[PDB]
Amino acid sequence: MVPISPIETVPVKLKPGMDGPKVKQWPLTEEKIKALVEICTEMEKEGKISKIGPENPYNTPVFAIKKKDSTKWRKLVDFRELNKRTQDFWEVQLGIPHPAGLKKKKSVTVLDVGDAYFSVPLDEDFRKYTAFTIPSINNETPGIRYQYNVLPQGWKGSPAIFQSSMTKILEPFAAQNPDIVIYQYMDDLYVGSDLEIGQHRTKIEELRQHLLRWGLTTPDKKHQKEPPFLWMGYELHPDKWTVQPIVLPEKDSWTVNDIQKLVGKLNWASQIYPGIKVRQLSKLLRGTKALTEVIPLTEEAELELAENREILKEPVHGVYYDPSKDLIAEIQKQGQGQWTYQIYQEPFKNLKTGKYARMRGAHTNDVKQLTEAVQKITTESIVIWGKTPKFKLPIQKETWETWWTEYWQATWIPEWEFVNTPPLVKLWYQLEKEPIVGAETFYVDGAANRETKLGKAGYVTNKGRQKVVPLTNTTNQKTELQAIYLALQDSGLEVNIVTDSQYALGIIQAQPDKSESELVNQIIEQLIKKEKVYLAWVPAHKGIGGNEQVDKLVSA
Amino acid sequence: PIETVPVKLKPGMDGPKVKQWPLTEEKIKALVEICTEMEKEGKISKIGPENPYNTPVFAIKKKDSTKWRKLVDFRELNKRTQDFWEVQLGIPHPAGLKKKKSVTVLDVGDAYFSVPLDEDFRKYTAFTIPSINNETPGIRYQYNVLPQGWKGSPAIFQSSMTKILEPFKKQNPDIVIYQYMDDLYVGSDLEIGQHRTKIEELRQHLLRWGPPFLWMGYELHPDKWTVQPIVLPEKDSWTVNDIQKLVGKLNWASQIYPGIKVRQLSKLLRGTKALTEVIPLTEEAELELAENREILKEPVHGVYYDPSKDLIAEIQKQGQGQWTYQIYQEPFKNLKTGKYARMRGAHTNDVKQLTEAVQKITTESIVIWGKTPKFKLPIQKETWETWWTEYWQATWIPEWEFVNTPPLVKLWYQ
Ligand SMILES: Cc1cc(C#N)cc(C)c1Oc1nc(NC2CCN(Cc3ccc(C(N)=O)cc3)CC2)ncc1-c1ccncc1
Ligand SMILES: [Mg+2]
Repeated sequence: MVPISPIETVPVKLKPGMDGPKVKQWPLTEEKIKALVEICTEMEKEGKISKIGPENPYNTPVFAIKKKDSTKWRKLVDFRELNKRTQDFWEVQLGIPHPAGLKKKKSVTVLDVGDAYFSVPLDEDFRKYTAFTIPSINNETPGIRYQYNVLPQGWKGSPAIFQSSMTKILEPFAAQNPDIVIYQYMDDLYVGSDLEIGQHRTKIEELRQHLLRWGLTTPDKKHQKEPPFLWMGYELHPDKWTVQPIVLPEKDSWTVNDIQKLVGKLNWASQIYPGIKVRQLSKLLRGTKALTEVIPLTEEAELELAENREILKEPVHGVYYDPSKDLIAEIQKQGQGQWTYQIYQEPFKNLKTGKYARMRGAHTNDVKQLTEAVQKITTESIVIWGKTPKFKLPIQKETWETWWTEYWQATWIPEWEFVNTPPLVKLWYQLEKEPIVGAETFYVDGAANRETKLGKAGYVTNKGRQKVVPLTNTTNQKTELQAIYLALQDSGLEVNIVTDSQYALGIIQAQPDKSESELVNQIIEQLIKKEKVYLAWVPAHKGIGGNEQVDKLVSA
Repeated sequence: PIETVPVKLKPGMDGPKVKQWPLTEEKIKALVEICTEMEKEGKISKIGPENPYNTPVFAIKKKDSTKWRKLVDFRELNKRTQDFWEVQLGIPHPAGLKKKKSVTVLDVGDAYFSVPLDEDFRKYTAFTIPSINNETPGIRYQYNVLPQGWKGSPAIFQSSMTKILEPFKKQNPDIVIYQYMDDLYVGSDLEIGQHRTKIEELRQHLLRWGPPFLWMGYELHPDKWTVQPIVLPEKDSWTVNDIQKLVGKLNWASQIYPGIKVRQLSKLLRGTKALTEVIPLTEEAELELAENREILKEPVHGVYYDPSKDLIAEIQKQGQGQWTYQIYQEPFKNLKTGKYARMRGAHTNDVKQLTEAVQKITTESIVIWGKTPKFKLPIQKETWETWWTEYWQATWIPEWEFVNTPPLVKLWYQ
């Protein structure tokens, strides 16, 4: 016997205050009981479980389940109750790698660590909580009692403890073999290297020799699946990667769940398929939770869906990462608050692609959305490559400099260059910083009655021009905006506007270029038409001439 | 130091479970090198999956330095750590530190690594060195000693720090010494010549009584810290626009100062006049403007620091590298106002400038009141949280919220 090192035990506890499970065993048929006795007998000879006395007060139900072609019985210990009372663990498997961050490996070997899974002992002070009972034939003897010595399948802590134990075992081997890479998920161990295929394998048995120190048998994985490897929904090929083939279903009736599975396909596809759009599709799922509800598609969802099928005609593939090359990201505006990007190192060979949708809000503009897309790509690139890409943006350097030097918020975009790809992001209007000499001055105001929702809006100017318009079903805030709209409509190309509306100032000073409010959108359309606009604010009800005159003209 | 101090969380609270945010390759490499050394020295130890807690970590380069410093964001753990008293009921903040001619700041956090931490509390200091692209499991550690940035570190170490400072405090009774987290604030009134060496006299003390960043000194001059009262223009000719902006400013100031009057100035704005037209002031308006100007010279009344409430700091971007800020606890009762300009190394980076403003305002807040303010930042959350760690140079971190609607108030501190 070659002495083997013990795998270090992880101490486990139940949640504070909680006790172990005490669930009663279900009645079983004589057939199932015989099945469970033979299996548990084998498992005891292997050391996985052990018989216990009657003093253990905990219990978890056990079942026996039949399969399809294999005319066998398999056990099933239902640890749902124990999992609720088990402490939380550090799950080291939240984020999976992204293929676009992986480097090329000439040789890759896949070994199975299933037999090694049972060499991981369970914390001794915790085993008592895993007790289960095999009921006896005809209930005429005491049921046979068992508890686990190893990590049980279906127990909360088994994935975390198994992965951590393997990592600790593998750590010195990887550290002293910088030429290879080792990646484990579930019960597969993937070993890659840029060593030629003969020299590569020698390191593989060197890993077997290292793993046998803890007595872990590791043979090659049964039926070496030849490329591509199907991993986490991807297709990993020697020189390229892609999503597993996506097929958009053909339907005449689209329901809630069909459209929810359709965004997932398109979202998953958008990482490598350029130009995917999902807004007018995602818009049909606003406030419904009946997954059988049928919804008629807009003519814009059909146009968007048909555009997606055209992009999905032929499969697209991405390249792997080369640290010696630069990292570049290019963004395009797609319309309706939708953006798409590509990340590459050499032209026309994308590492990956993606999309960005604008956040929910009443008013917005393109420069803010572009800035948000940049920050999302920056954070994604840090995750995948540990660095920020150089950006190619459809915005002129002069446009950006005007934007950030004048905007009331601090803002920043990392190193970038203009790329002329229409439609370009522009500033559609710019308010003046000082009053315009020789331009007419419009004092605007509006007011509404909250009882009747009747209101008035209008202006008076320094040239004697005046207008008051009566309005129905309106509010104080809408009449204040209507007054500004009227002044813009009736003025020349340059105009000074004086208002007391803090609400209107808050909107206009946010510099929106588009709004969901039709009235705000009309104001924007007027501002685009002007040469110069100076917007001045004054406090209401304060003896400010022109403002006082128009305030009582509109206050009925 | 061999016997630890018992420490607990606050009632009904578990440890922090805060996600680690993405780190660049160069910061990961620096953290790996730092933590490898700290592990050999016994300050931290690897942990297993039975520890579910986490606190974010990153790396910074302090001002005028070339080596990386580990920075743990203990903000959540500090919120959940019990309030400290132990030795005494608390040391009151020295109100004389802010009036000294020179204040030097020293990084003494390395001294904390000499005191062991309660072995029951250690699990709550868990942190993760992430890997690029999640290609390896994150390296998990916990602290065995008092960690830099934890609220409990200066409190537990306070007794030891007093005994080390006592020979120097006895010699110099005019030197104010204040401790905030990992920072030692040493204020004197003598000139800069050998204030540096008297601060160097502090360095050999801790050196012989017990460092990677001890050699540096952050020099301040709080006696020359300028305030920004409310100022009205002085003009010979006032346009309609000028008077309109003045009435708006005075109407805002009337919420702060009693007896502000604008009715005489509003009478000049009688009629529908062009904004650029010059209006001669009447003497009743000239008199009203003079009385308002006098009111605005005296301080605001009923303004006191309440140590039970939070300090709020608001910041406005004024353009051309200029930033204004106000510190208060209740609206319209500012405890401190100020203005910055020419943030070095950031003429074309708004976020870098804002990040330096936040650090300078926090430093001033520590000197004046001994705690940090909660910031209202004129920036979108996603922009700030992407970039602020790239320009951070302090060893503490304040709290912040984000302003999304443009305040009308920026014009009246302009
Ligand atoms: C994340 C991940 C998933 C799987 C799967 N399932 C496998 C591995 C090894 C893996 O981990 C890494 N995988 C890469 N590269 C990938 C593997 C190699 N293929 C190309 C290829 C070549 C030749 C063949 C062939 N001979 O048939 C077949 C395919 C590219 C993707 N590189 C680095 C790591 C890594 C792991 C741990 N620490 C650091 C880095
Ligand atoms: Mg009005």
